[PDB]
Amino acid sequence: SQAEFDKAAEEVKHLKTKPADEEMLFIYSHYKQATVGDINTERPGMLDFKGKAKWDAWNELKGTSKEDAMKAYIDKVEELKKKYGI
Repeated sequence: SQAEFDKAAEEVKHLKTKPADEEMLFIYSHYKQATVGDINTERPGMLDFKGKAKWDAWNELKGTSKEDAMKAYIDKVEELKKKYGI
């Protein structure tokens, strides 16, 4: 399934337009969950709200298996490809 994941990770780089914030966070959180696994970093501080939003989204997936993370990521990329086009 890693092959399909790596392909989706490449195609998502070609979306024709900027997706919604929640779609972006879904892609980010599942990408990290699928590559690193459970969140293992310190939450950003100060005024880095962009970083805080991403950290929190990944944190919410704690406990999700890499296999499930990859599947959800791939399905989301397919969803975005159709919605915004590649």
